[PDB]
Amino acid sequence: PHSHPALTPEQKKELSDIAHRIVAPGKGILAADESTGSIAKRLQSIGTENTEENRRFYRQLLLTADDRVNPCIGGVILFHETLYQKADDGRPFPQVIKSKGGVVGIKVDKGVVPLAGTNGETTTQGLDGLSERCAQYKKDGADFAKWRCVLKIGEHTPSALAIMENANVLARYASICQQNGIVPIVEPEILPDGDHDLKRCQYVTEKVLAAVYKALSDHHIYLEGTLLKPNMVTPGHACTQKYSHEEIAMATVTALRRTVPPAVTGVTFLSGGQSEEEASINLNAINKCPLLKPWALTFSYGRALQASALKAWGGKKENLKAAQEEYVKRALANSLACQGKYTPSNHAY
Amino acid sequence: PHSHPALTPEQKKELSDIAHRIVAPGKGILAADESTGSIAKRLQSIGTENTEENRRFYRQLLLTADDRVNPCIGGVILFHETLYQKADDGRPFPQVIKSKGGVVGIKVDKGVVPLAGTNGETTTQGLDGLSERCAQYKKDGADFAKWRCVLKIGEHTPSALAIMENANVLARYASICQQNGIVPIVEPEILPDGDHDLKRCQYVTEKVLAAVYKALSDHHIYLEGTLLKPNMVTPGHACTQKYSHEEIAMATVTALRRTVPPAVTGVTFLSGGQSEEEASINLNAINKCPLLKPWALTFSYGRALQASALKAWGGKKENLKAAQEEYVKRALANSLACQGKYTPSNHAY
Amino acid sequence: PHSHPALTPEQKKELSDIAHRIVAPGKGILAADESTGSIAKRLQSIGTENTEENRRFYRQLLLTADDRVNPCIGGVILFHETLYQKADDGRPFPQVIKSKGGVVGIKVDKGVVPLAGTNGETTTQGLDGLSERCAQYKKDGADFAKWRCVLKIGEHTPSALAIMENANVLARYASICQQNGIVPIVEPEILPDGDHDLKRCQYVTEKVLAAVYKALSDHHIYLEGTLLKPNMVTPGHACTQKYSHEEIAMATVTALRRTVPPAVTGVTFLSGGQSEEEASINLNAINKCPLLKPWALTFSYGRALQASALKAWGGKKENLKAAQEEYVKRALANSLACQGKYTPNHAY
Amino acid sequence: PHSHPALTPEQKKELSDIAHRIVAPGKGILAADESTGSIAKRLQSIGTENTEENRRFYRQLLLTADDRVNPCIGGVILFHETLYQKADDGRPFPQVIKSKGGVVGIKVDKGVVPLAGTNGETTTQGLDGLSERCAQYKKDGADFAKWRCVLKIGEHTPSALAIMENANVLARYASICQQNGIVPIVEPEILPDGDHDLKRCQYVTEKVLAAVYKALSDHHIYLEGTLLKPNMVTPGHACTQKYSHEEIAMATVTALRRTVPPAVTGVTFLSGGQSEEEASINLNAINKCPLLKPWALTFSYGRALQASALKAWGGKKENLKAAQEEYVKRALANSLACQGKYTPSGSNHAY
Ligand SMILES: O=P(O)(O)Oc1ccc2cc(C(P(=O)(O)O)P(=O)(O)O)ccc2c1
Ligand SMILES: O=P(O)(O)Oc1ccc2cc(C(P(=O)(O)O)P(=O)(O)O)ccc2c1
Ligand SMILES: O=P(O)(O)Oc1ccc2cc(C(P(=O)(O)O)P(=O)(O)O)ccc2c1
Ligand SMILES: O=P(O)(O)Oc1ccc2cc(C(P(=O)(O)O)P(=O)(O)O)ccc2c1
Repeated sequence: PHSHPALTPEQKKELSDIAHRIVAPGKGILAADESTGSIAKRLQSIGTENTEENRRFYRQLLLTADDRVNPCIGGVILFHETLYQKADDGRPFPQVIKSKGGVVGIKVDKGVVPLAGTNGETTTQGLDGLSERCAQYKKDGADFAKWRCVLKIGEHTPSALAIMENANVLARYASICQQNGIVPIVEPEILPDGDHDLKRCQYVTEKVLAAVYKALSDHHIYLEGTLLKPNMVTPGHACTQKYSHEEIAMATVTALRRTVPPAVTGVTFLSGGQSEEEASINLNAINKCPLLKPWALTFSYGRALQASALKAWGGKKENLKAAQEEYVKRALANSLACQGKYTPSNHAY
Repeated sequence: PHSHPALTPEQKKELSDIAHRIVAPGKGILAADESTGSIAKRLQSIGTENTEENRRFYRQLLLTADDRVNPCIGGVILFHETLYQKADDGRPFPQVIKSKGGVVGIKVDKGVVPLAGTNGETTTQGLDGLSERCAQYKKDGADFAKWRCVLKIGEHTPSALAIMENANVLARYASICQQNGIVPIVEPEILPDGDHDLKRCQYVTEKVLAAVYKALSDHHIYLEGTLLKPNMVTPGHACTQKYSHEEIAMATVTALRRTVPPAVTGVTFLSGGQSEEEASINLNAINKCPLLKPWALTFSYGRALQASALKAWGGKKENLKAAQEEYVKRALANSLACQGKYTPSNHAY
Repeated sequence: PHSHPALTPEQKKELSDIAHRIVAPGKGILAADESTGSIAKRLQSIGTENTEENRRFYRQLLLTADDRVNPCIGGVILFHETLYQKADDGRPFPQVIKSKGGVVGIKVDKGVVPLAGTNGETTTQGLDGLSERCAQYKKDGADFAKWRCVLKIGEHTPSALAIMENANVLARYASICQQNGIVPIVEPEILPDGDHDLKRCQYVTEKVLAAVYKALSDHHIYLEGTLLKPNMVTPGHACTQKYSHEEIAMATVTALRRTVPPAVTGVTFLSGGQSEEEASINLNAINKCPLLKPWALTFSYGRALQASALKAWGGKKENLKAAQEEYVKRALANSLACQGKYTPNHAY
Repeated sequence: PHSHPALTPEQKKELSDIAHRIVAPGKGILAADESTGSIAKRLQSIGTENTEENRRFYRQLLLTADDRVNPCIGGVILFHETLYQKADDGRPFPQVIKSKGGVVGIKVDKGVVPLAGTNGETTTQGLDGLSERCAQYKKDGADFAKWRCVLKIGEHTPSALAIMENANVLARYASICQQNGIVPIVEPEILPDGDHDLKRCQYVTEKVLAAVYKALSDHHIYLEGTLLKPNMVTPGHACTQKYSHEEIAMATVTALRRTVPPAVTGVTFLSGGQSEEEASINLNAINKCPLLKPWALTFSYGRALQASALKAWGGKKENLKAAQEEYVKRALANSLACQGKYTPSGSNHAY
């Protein structure tokens, strides 16, 4: 094969430097990039009207929490609307984030679409005009991006088509980001839905991540200028067999060691529906796993950072500080967890 | 693998019936889907201002040419703008086309974009929201679509990445079309640029089309409900070796026989920069090639149907009939050519 | 990609000419390449000892049937042992075959082996030293070869690995054959075992054959110098739903039309465990199917040509003529069937 | 996809334990598996007749070198013939190797064959009957195997076909070995021939290794029970641009970090035509490279361990001790090199 380099040394340095800042020791990501339809559910859960101002205020509440979160938060993923909103003091939210030591991220996918001829499987759209969007987002303060693909474990899923196509579109997204100075977070989420056990999740995760990294290679992606946002390896939500956090950690770290090249700068786990505590305990067990882990293992959490804060807020401005305190408590917990410092046989894998 | 049928028998019948109508014996396609920027080059060549009204009048001139074209024209590919324009008598252009026995087609890609890490290679964008666009276009009178991928022959091209990715995006586009009752024309154009010879073009065409049909299989595409729009197999533009039309025909038909399943309903060749006469003579020779050809071999021509008509028009309303006459003459010529009736060893392939 | 031609025009002409001779109109293939272990079961079924001489005599019985078979038999696939055996008159069996207008073929695979990490799936071995073996078989009178891959329909099979790997090894085998003047018959057999229905067999057959032809493209195989030996598309053995021969034919031809490039010179169906009559009726229906079929559709039959002959023989020399007559009858039947002359769609 | 496990936990433990023993800190591999035709060239260069006894004597000279080599040699790759030969005292050579702390390996490929339709590219044969051969070799004392694929950098090579096919056959070989308790060393050698530069070798090495590990995944290979034997990343032999050992090290380690999952137990470099000292200096620089390296980085050397010993021997029995001393000296040097402790005394964004 013949090299026509995708990136200059200067471009590589920029991307690697950004990626490393996001996942520096003790740091993880606040995933605050819920679309309006997704944040509508959460505001509904606290009897709060889904208005642009309430969304602004709620995002403000998280982003302006006090300086205790600064060493915990290496990056914040925003939804488009929020990237262009301002705090009460008039500061653009990206400036707020940066002033606290955080890197600003932007979700750029345009959601899932059905794959015809599959058993309810999807790919993800959003490539059209993405290069121009990335150039604009970079000018407007974002240095990394997020794109979510979704796979499901079932009798006939994930299919060969779903694995190949989601890996391929992730690679296209990553390529476009890197041409524009944006670090792509590659998110091939395997949902926990179903009654499958831990070893089945581990098996599917291994196959998916092998496909992801082959596609990234085929598309000439610079891995040092990327992050990976995978599911932890867990039993299915409905699995009747029970597992310890140490078993979840061993399956997760084993799957990653078998598939993720050491050049990848970091792994920022999604927590899906895990409780706030569950997500911290699992991340902590992952970091205590006694296998060699050549990448940062940290968090990219939404509900696992926000659930208690949202409830404490309750849509009432006078609950601001109480709500922020709940978020700080989870930021501190997960900052400890991504160092193996949180307290509330590998051949079998 | 497990079947979760992409299409019902009723959906398949609709797509197969449309595809067969377009390429019925003696019929081919007027490719009139030049974007505003693309048609600008045309109108500039005749000192005509690139306004919507001038574009409307020119498209009208072609679409309302007299009834002699009806048995020649099985389909017309339109650009979005034109699908929603009307002739002077108030008739929507899709109604004009249908009243003359033509199927209405719509170009749906959003142009090429660069593949990072390649020697100037591209893929094509346009999948975002494509399902909704197809449903709307179907409602508004279109029954087939076009999507153009572009590959180039050079020292290191087409690369494995470019072949793989362009084949994959063609398959996604085809899948989405078929879910919405739209027959996709799959266009993997290999440009004739360069100094390569006929056998190099044949080799690359064979490899590209094998990749295209494997991707269509992987994505569960119903081939009977598709058409193929390939390059003919020709020497490169800068090649100094001379070849006969019979050699071009043999290389073209051999390449297609080696790659295109008989289930594909028809092949509608692009002619690129070929002269009007060259494109007709080549197509005629292709149809006279003594090898077995289990698909229709016809035309999807732009300049090869329009060049003399555009010149005779000159932007002047009073040249209407003179311009229409030149177009009619080429429609008649190519209708004969796609039957092997136009007049102005295989182991070596 | 860059062309470094696998084959010269002269090499291509040789392979295309051989391939076309084998499947010329009215002609099919006698598949007589059973391993000794497979033919043992057969000789036992007629109380005949599985000796070298009894195998020789049985193969002689088929190969020296009278000249009525000549327009029926375009090729005969032999097992190694038989390629080097002689008829009673001293003629090598390849000379016997050629003297009757047949092309001689040689089975070259060395059987299936298990794919670790699968649910009982296999690939096929036999590439080692294959080039030198082909060169020798060519000198010894063979002009085509056969290699059998085996796939199974089940809840999780055929797996992506099994499809990928069997397609790849077929392509390697085909490539080596073509370098040595041998036409490869590519046999990706999907077993009929199981209770799946006709559309499931059609779906799997379509996916397998697409993978096969992509692998053949990747390995620079000259399709005009090949033949395909697939399963017909049928319900599984244990399927309770019943289908007509016209439905089997439509599914089979549709699957082939969706995957087999017109450049492939011919399709020579295996019949497996189908009765002699069933195999003829199905092949006839395939050829009467009213879709366009740009390749020869004929037979590569073993038991469907041999079953009644084996019975009439019974291991007894005095039944030679009676046994040969049964074989001739099936050769004639299948010669008619591969022309659509034998008498005893959007839903696809 | 559905798991029908290729290996039990016990089988995995056996393979992982073997793999780790071979590449334990300070240890590398003596690659002594030259076929009869290949060793003929070596013996002629010292005017010695290529007889079975001379081959036995030469292999004995290496395998019975004194105990200084024991902490240096974690594994020895043998050719079939040698696996069944005995030392002068009657001990089978596998017992000799084991008694000195080494794991016994067996080369199981049957050589390269040409890929039709390529510019002189090859794949490698040897799968036929390989399972039975592996079971027999395991019984007869071998615990790991070697299989060599060869790729070339040129105008149109390595081609997509060559990359795909060599990766696939390596995966088949690895699968069969692991079913029989044999650790497969996966060797996708990219030859150094040609005038390409360092960044071109790095690029091709990255693409080849990504294909290798995708194939191993597709074939359900247990990476912890494997080793990798790649080329170092170097300029081509005819390249006119000069590079430092630190640049070679950086390019090599970067390429591996970008493709080799951390689960792989170790990387045992081939040295090709590098001189004895060059192969040690480069391996040492690789181990001093200031990037994170989550696998052992050690040697699987033939000529780089044998060249001076072969010369000092000269086919003369009376030169035995002198010849063994030269081998010991290279074993000691490379044991230091694979720890980054070798001395002659005894920007990464640019990649
Ligand atoms: O609304 P969409 O446009 O589809 O975008 C999404 C989709 C899923 C998300 C999940 C999270 C968290 P969760 O709160 O734990 O679910 P996770 O850590 O990434 O899983 C956060 C933000 C998300 C945004
Ligand atoms: O402007 P774009 O949006 O990119 O869309 C295009 C691009 C190329 C085209 C080529 C043709 C003819 P040609 O006039 O002979 O070149 P062909 O037969 O398809 O080659 C016709 C219409 C085209 C429209
Ligand atoms: O013993 P092996 O070495 O594995 O080789 C084989 C395997 C299957 C065979 C099947 C047939 C006939 P069948 O008698 O109808 O089954 P088919 O027409 O090819 O199916 C003929 C010869 C065969 C030889
Ligand atoms: O003769 P074959 O059957 O083909 O088997 C081979 C081929 C190449 C070899 C190279 C080496 C050394 P080298 O002596 O340095 O070349 P490397 O370190 O593995 O390169 C050692 C043993 C070899 C054996």
